[PDB]
Amino acid sequence: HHHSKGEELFTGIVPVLIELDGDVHGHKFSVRGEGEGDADYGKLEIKFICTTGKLPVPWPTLVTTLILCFARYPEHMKMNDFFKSAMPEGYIQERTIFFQDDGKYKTRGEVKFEGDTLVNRIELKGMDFKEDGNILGHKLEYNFNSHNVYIMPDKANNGLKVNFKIRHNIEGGGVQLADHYQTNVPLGDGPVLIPINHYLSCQTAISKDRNETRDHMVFLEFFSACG
Repeated sequence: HHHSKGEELFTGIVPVLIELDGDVHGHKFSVRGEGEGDADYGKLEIKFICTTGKLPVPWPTLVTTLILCFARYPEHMKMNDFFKSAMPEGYIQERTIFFQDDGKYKTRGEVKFEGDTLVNRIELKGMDFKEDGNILGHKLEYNFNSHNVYIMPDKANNGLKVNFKIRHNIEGGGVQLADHYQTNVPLGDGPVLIPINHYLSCQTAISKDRNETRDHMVFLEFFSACG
């Protein structure tokens, strides 16, 4: 490794802990995720549990909120890997996600090492949602399509501006758009890699655990940097 010290933290399998605090339309909920990341493979394997009971939104609408440091950057692209460069002190990731003809998520997380573990600690607020819309009415299929994530430098803030659209299939036919606006800024003082325009290619498989009695999501994701 020769472009950032933080890259060295991602050799082999890294434990992952995700803690999400949410509040949408008067419904408070918590999600806890535990799993492993293999950045050399761009692979995540996580199981998520709603620790507060029933999730009051569809699991697919939380995927993007619930760690881009696990992307596979090919050698010729590794100079562009902001996410690993910020480690171990990590980065703030902030989004507004606009659901077309419905409400928005406002999210803010810290992604950083806590000892051996890569942690995403994140808050979500859901504003202006329709009680009978596709989100609060649970009208979205239990799946997640392939998407590209568009990364741009933000030299002014020593970080990133990121944008992409998620297409959520509606039960019975139709697509619900979720427009993602994102920023990343470092938490620490160390040097970071400010990239050129590039994108991540993201494949996701969500499933259920036969044995699990809690509201939950089994999660498999592969993502790669392309330029």
